[PDB]
Amino acid sequence: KPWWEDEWEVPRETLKLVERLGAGQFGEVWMGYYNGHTKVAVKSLKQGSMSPDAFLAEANLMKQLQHQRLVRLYAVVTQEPIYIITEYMENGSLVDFLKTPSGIKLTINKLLDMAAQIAEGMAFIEERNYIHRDLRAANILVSDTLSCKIADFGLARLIEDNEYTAREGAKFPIKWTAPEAINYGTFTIKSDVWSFGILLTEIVTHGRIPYPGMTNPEVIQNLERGYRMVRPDNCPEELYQLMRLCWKERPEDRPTFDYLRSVLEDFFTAT
Ligand SMILES: CCN(CC)CCOc1ccc(Nc2ncc3c(n2)N(C)C(=O)N(c2c(Cl)cccc2Cl)C3)cc1
Repeated sequence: KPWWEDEWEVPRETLKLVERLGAGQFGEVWMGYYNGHTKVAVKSLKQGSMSPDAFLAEANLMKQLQHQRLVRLYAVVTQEPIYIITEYMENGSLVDFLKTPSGIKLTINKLLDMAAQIAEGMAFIEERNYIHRDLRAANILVSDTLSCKIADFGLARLIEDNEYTAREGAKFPIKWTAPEAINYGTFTIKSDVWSFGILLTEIVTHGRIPYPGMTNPEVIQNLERGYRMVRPDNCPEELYQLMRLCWKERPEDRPTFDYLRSVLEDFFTAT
């Protein structure tokens, strides 16, 4: 749909970039203001850094997937520099936030709450026949009321039937990624479940990197032995066992995200 005909296209002058939140090979992310009063996040493409088509593919994706638990697309400036404008999450990244004085004082009760919120947002994605493919604490954003939303859909995909096969030449975080997606390049919603498992250790340890003390090769090597990650410290055994359902060897044995949400909400309302 043409920009002059697009409902998401906005005049670059409606925007006011105020503070850089981060800069990368491909552009920057800013906090700014839309039409004066509304705080937004803005992500701009570095001309040259990559394809405008590739950059925008993410925003187009977010036109379809909308939900209180997913970060909301606001608008695009589809002329250079190109902008993607989203709602602004005040506490930023979950992984950063958990290391703060505030997140550090977070009770296990609240942490299980946050985890049920992330599972819930993944449930919506699940039923819409999407996979995320990059699920980990870094890609979860925290609002000023301490609620959680899934972000970053650059790698997300619709699944025509069953699964997605990656190309010969794509890499993924080895520690968050399900074996089958490492070995055969095959992704399903069920390997997002694996990642949600690593994400939970990432939560209960207030941000610590999964598989402490281990290199990627060691991790791969131990998983093939049937070993899974060692119980994180101060991890309720109820919770540790849930992570283990996520790390089932056969993909189809791993639970649904709606199941996960149910269980986590039982844990939460229990404590
Ligand atoms: C270095 C110091 N540090 C503070 C300690 C600064 C960082 O702290 C913050 C604070 C608040 C935010 N808030 C924030 N809200 C929404 C989005 C976002 N950040 N980022 C980084 C995106 O890439 N977005 C996004 C996405 Cl995921 C896709 C497409 C477009 C956008 Cl804007 C959505 C982010 C970071």
